[PDB]
Amino acid sequence: QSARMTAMDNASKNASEMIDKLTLTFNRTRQAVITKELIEIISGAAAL
Amino acid sequence: ATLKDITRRLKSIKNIQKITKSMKM
Amino acid sequence: DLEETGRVLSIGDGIARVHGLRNVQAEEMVEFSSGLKGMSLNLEPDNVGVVVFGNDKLIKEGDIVKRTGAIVDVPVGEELLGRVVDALGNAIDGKGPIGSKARRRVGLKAPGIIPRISVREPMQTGIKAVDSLVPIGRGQRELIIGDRQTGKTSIAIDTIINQKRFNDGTDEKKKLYCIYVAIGQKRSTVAQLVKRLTDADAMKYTIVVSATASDAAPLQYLAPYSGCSMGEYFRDNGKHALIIYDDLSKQAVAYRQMSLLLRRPPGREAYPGDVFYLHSRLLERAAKMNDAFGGGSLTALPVIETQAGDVSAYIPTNVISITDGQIFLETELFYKGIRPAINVGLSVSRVGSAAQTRAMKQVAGTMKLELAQYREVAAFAQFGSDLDAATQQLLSRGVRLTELLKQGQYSPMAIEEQVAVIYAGVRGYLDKLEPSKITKFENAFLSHVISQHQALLSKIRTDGKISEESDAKLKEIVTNFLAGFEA
Amino acid sequence: VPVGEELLGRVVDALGNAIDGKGPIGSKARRRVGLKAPGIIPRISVREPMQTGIKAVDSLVPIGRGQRELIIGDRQTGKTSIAIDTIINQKRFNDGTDEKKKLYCIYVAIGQKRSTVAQLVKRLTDADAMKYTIVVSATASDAAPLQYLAPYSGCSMGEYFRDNGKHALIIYDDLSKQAVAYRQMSLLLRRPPGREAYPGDVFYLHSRLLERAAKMNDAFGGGSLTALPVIETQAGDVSAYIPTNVISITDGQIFLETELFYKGIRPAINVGLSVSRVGSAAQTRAMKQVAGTMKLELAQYREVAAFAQFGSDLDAATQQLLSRGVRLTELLKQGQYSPMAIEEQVAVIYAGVRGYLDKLEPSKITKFENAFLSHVISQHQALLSKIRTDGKISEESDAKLKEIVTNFLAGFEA
Amino acid sequence: TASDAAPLQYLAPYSGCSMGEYFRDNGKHALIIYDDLSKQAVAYRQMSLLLRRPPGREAYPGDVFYLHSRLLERAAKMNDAFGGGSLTALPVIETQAGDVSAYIPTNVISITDGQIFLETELFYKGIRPAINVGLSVS
Amino acid sequence: TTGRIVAVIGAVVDVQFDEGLPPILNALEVQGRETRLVLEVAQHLGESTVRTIAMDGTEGLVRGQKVLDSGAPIRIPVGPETLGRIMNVIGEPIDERGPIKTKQFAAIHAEAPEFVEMSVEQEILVTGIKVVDLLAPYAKGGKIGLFGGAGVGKTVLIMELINNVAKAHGGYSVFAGVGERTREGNDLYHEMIESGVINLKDATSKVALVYGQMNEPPGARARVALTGLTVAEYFRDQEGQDVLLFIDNIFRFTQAGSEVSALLGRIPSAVGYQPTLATDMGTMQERITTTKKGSITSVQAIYVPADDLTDPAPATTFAHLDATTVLSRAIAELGIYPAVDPLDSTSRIMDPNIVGSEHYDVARGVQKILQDYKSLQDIIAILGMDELSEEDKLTVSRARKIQRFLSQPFQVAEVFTGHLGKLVPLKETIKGFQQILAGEYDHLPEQAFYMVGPIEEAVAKADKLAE
Amino acid sequence: TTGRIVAVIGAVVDVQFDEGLPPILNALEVQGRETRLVLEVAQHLGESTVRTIAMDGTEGLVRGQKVLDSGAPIRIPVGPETLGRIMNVIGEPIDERGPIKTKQFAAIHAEAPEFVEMSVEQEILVTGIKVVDLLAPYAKGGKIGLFGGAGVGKTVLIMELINNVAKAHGGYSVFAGVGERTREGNDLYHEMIESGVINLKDATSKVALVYGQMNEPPGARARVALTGLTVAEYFRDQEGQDVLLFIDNIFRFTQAGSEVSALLGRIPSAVGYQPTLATDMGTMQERITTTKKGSITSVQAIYVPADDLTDPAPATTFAHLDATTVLSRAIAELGIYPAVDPLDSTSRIMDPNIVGSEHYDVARGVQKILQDYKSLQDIIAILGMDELSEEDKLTVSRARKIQRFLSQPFQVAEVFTGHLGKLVPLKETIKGFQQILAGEYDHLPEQAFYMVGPIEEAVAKADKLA
Repeated sequence: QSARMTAMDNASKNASEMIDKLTLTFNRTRQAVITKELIEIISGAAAL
Repeated sequence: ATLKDITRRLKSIKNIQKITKSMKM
Repeated sequence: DLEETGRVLSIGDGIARVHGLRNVQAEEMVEFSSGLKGMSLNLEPDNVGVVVFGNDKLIKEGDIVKRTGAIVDVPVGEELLGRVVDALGNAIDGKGPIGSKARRRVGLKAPGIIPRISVREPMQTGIKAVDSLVPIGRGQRELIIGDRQTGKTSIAIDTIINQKRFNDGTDEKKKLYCIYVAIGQKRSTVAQLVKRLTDADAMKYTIVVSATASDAAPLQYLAPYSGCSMGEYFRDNGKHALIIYDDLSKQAVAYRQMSLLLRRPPGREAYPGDVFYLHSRLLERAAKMNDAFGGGSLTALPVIETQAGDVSAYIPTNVISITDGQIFLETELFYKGIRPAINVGLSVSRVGSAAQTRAMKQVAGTMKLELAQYREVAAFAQFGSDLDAATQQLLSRGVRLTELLKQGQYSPMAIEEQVAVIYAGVRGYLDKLEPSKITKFENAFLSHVISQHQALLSKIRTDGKISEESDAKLKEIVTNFLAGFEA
Repeated sequence: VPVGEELLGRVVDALGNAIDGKGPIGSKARRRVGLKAPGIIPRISVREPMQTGIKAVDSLVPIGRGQRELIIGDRQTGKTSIAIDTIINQKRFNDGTDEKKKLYCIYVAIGQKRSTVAQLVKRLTDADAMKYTIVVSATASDAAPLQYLAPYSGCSMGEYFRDNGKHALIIYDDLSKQAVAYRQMSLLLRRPPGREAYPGDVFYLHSRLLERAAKMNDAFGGGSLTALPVIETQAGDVSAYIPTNVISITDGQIFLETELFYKGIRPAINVGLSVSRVGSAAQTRAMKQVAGTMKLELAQYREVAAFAQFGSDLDAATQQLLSRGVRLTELLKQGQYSPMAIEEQVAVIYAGVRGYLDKLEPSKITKFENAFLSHVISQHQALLSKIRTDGKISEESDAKLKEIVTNFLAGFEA
Repeated sequence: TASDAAPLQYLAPYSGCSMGEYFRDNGKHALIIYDDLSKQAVAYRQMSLLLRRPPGREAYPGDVFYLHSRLLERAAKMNDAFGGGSLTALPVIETQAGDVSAYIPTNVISITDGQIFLETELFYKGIRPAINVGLSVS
Repeated sequence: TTGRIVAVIGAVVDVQFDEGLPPILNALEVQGRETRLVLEVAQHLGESTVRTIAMDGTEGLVRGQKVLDSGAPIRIPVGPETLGRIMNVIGEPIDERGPIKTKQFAAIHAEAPEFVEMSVEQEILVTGIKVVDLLAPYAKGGKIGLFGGAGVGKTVLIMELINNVAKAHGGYSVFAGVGERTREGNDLYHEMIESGVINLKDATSKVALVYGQMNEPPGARARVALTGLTVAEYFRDQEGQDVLLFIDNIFRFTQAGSEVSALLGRIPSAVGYQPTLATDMGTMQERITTTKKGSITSVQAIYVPADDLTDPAPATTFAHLDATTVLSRAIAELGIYPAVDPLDSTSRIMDPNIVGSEHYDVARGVQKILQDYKSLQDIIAILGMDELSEEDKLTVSRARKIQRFLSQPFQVAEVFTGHLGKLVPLKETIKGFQQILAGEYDHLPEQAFYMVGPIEEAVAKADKLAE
Repeated sequence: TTGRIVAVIGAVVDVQFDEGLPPILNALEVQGRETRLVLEVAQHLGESTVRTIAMDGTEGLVRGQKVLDSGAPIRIPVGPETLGRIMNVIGEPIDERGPIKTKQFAAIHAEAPEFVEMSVEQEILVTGIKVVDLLAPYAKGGKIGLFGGAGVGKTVLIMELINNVAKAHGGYSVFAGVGERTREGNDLYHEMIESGVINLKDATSKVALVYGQMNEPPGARARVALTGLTVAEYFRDQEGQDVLLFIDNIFRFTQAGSEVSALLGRIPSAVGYQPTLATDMGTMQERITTTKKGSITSVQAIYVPADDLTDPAPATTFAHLDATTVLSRAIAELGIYPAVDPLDSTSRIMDPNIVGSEHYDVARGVQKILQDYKSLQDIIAILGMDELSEEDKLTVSRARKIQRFLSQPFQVAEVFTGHLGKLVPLKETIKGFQQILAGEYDHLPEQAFYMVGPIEEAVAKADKLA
């Protein structure tokens, strides 16, 4: 019971950390897709 | 790195964290 | 004459570039030889970029364009009821001309800040989840948002159907005329839609403005304004009106298409810098007036289609940011059996209880709370190898309350029927019942009280709340019915 | 451009000019680089196999003549190797008598590096394969328009054989660098960039080309053109726009993964994601007989192998499924430059598919296949020549085979 | 500052650098602090988008690395034959969410001769200066 | 009128007329060519110059070349003598069997049926495919869409439907190949013949064919669907018959347009698409429809670029359908064919009032459990399965078996599966699932449920596997 | 000067002048229109033509229409007679109480306080709110990020601050609704009225309201925060008070900026915002400070897009914030109000070198205890409240006393709570918490501290609670 407690403390703390990282990775990606998709539109439009 | 996949992973880790914090207590 | 008329310099992709027309005003309706109309959206130094309202096969270089001098206005008032009209108010149900006296202008400014008053009258949908946890009041603007096929239009339809309870009634301050705007939809869908409404005898109090898939961009663009005007005639005249925009996503696309073809600058997702302003000026025309102005109202149910649940994409962000709350639908929920797919945790009603009845509040309130509580623990269930009976309790209330929010389509309920059923689980009566049976219980339980007990419901209704008496009567009614039920 | 038999064994640039400084080409025929592919009426369903020499491919994603099969994967996952082994495997028939079984090859290098190509034509020479190969080279320093044209050029040289009742095989290595060339040429002409910066017609750029690989009916010579275009993915992402653009033109794909490669699975063919839209119609009956259901079996194996990466109280039907899956996976492994003969493939797959190896240790399997194949090739060429000849596995051959494997296997596990 | 036209924010670091250069050039020793090169970069990008130059990674113009290399190459240690003087630059760069891989941060790391990364975690936990001793370098 | 070519850039050709400017949509014929080259007028640039899209290769055209206005949009031979034949974008036989002697000719461009012409009858159309039938039933006269990225089963699925439905259908069928593989039109033609749906000797042909494959210039690809659809509208209106329309693949119509778009001088909309995508799709999709005159049962294959269902094209097409079959490479990858996604496929008739509550409760019953299992997947992945409630490890069981029972060996994919094709009747389907859901087979092994027709084959297969 | 309209494209009007071209930023009036149409100038396209952005619908304009250079940027009635009135972007009345009759007019586009006007020091501005003043002290002239929205007392907190600024600093406040929902403004109006901050009968209004409704074109929702700014600058540069500026919400300011930018055809930058995101913000934020004459303090409602704190809009904004006031629904649920979060809310000036060691230590004392208790919270519920030490049981007790002592009755909510509002002083605040930490009231009971002002009241409530 003391080892399951310890193991589950860690697991839970790793999870949260993973959560915090994926979230930040998500926003970086979200911003780059918009920027990326918009530059693509501008390039096409300017070439005309 | 797909907003879809990223979201899929967050989904399953938020539950893990929840079930895992419970098991600790 | 280059002052009152022009000549087409070039025509393509539905954009006409007219030379002349020196006197046209911005957004003025003009006419091409062939008879086609067009609206002047770009008044440039050397030309007028005209938005053609139809097939540009009928326009050639040199065609003569003349001004109408008139700005876009549409038919309005009570004769449109039970009719199917295009974005210009023309009848498309082939039932004969609309006998319209008054004509209103499609784009007008929303009623200012002074002419209104707090949204206070309930706008009932007949959907328990909505009516108890995401209350809509008259004058409110509540968005229905979700991915493709999640149940969005069904919410609106059940809502429209539901108003017959008051439209067949005598109290004229409870009647709500309905307006359904279909933008970018295929004609078979609307045809199917109007059928379902006819079959429920809701067309009598409904107007259908339809700008479908094959109608030129500009008509799809306008549709929502021209439908808005129609609903304003009611609002202004001490009458109440409900309007459904299905969808604002397709109209945004229509607008983007003209913007880019007129070559205006494109921003994120290729949307023009004024796309936010296109919806805000539309969704603000919905409001609750003051008695000084007639006390009339205009409630709006705008639909936005998200993608892969990206509520932060551009258009979903604007409209969420403009409206008073959102009903969020989800596929996962839908396929898990929760229909309607309302995600109760993320849905909202800025207006809130200011729009719930005392009867509902009497129940809505504790339900809202045990649910929020379940939501905290829910995830544990499936691995709850040994949870204390404290939380094990909330899981049970959790799944039963959830089963009570379920609902079939085309069968909106009377506020009194909803509280009677909600009372049942909220009070704990279905706690020992099997989750698998709540759907069956309610159905039959409600069949029973709608049959045998129309005097208690009439009380609840009238007294507007659950008296200590009716409370006791319900206790017995459910404790004897339940006994019956598990025999 | 120049076209015809004179080019065989020669290295030409994107216009036909020799670059092996071995003299002028003695060309008598010419052909427009850009000709529409033969229509509906002039062709006949792909039915003759195009043997690669690679079990994994010839058994799971069969290639027939007139077929277009794509080799796709990240840098260094082995895409070119598939193509070389294929060119080399053709000596078998080319050194033979039958002219219908012969296959002339064309290898188009695009955007590649001259020393790599030089390395490439060396190996082909050392394998005595140049004799039937033409190499159109449009490398890294060649002008964008040469790199762009190169594929159409090489195609036209292949149609010469296709339109004359002969058989040709063309490798477009790779169609990724060509797209870049096209993109460059195109932007410099001021044509508005489109999705991902490429011309709005990059699909068209490749469809037009690959539609030309085809099987003509006897009314048109019965000749054919088979294409093996290569495309480079990034971060093994096959859903990518270009990757799918090309996957939606060819008659299947061979997807190579670096994960599998590092793991020891070479070729790194990803069973599940690779396909052949020709199916068994491009397979000999011997092969169809042994590998008829193997593909979906291995797909279903990869799944459960994942579903029990935790031995979840697993029954027998799935323990058997995992036991076959692993053994079969080892047999599909293969080294380089040693294309096997069809009957050789049938012998070894046979052993696995029939369960005779379900009790051998996975680690043993590779060694066993070298031992076993040795035995049958040396001693039993009568069974190999019959399976090969009849082209099928008769009831007695199937009985002579059961006998050999089971007994050799036993002596083998002494 | 925050209210001066972008061109002035853009210019500012070059001017200060020239002032530090007088000392470097005369056997003297100066210290220049560019706070921050992050905001100078956005000022220059505003200029570049307004001039219509192709926006690239993070909408930054293709020459933002040079905006910085030219500037920071001027910090330097002369030898005796040139005065022995020197210019030391401590440029500041602001990362978002501790992301040191972003375009601008990386640019600048590929120019200077080490970094001093301060961590938010450290800062709250009470370690200040919030220096990250493993990541930082000289 | 006679115009001259002034500029050639790919599939786009600009023409200058001296007198009389051909209206937009008009077809012009280029003079001086071994083969017929039609140019569709796209725009009036002004200065009596029109911008047009070529219906074929532009090689060898010359500045100054002559061009005659045909005076009308592309018009094709329409009528019963189109059946058993193979046509072009421009209506020319391409089967080498001589002229198509029709009484009439129709212009491929036309307005879509009015709102008062719509019909609302809704009859389930049984196909024999477990998944479709169970969960996303097709409807007679309805609009059906098969969505899928490259190589996931769109065409094979269209192939088995032609077999299980087109073949018994008493009425015509029109199969329009839009921008797909030439090899494929040759496979189908010869299959139609070998099975008598196409008769080369008599007038018993029950299928007309129209083709504008991937080896064509954007222009042809932007119009074949129109030609195809036009042939079909004739049998709907002028004969009043029950038509079956197969289009593979309608995405190609939209990709065609995006390919010339820039040469038409337009600022790109998002994802590279042209700004008129939706309207371009609308005026077309709105003709592919059942009316009071006749009935069309359209089965359209819909390509999904980069596998992204949100891509402006696939995304814009959902609204035009009454039933949708979404295929997924993630399912296919597991060897589950047809690779339909059970939680992303829908039908407008999945209504208790239309298919019945037994049909409906099973379907939804199957979907809940697959959803329930989807959610657990990522979690037992890491945390394993021990901690799960026997209640929850039974749904993992049943789900995995259903997942399989949903696969089926198609009769058009024996070359693929090495299994004889099975066609299951609607009641055999409903029942089979009803029992799995009921716990009536928790003893048989999953594998017994993979690649089989009716539930009895799963029971038999268990024994065969029993050893 | 009289120009003509040469082009009208949406909300962008081009005007050509024959003699005399208006400088950039000037306001032009369109001639012959039912209502006032102000066109702000944005560029000099060359050839005597200016490119402007309309401040209202251009519907109906005609090429050739006449335009009169007002020879100056948008100017508005400034001063006392604005207090309690509701005003437009171009300083017009939208409350229908007749003309805003002031003596001075103030152009909205103004530069900011030269360096030599800057104050050189950091001073806390006291509001009288125990949480705010104890853990996240506002700063004079600083900018505060107010997080949290509905249900959590946002509008009552905005209204108590107003009142408390009038009370303790004799300073007035302005309210700029940038992109306000017409429904919500009218509701804000009557709510201030009912609580008095606005008085329609007398001249005791302590707020002037400036509105930029959501229907207004980009340019209008773009400038209204400047207009509100103009007004506030008066009560500082003309009457040297300590004004309060409320911009609701700071995100719609930025968005309005992008719309305007896009309309002027400029290439967007990262994430689609304007190339000038940082300058558009800086030219406004910087006018908010403490000059030698007085100071403007701004409470800015922040909306974070995509919950992404590194999104360019939000990220830029924090560059200027000196503190955040996080309203929390969770706290509210404890009944605790103001529902400010004592651990999530922050302030730049919480430095002993600025608030002084005492203040700094108490604050850091309150938070740790609140943190520790947070830890135990998990234990208590599961393993039950008792392995708890003579020590662990004290941290809880006090923490729970503290949590309550941090709540408080607002004078704004007297018409409703039937209770008397409290404006606790900074001194009283630090002492209060000092002692609880100290252990001086450990004997007192929890509920003695719920909804009271100064600790003295915690004592007396205990008495009445026997």
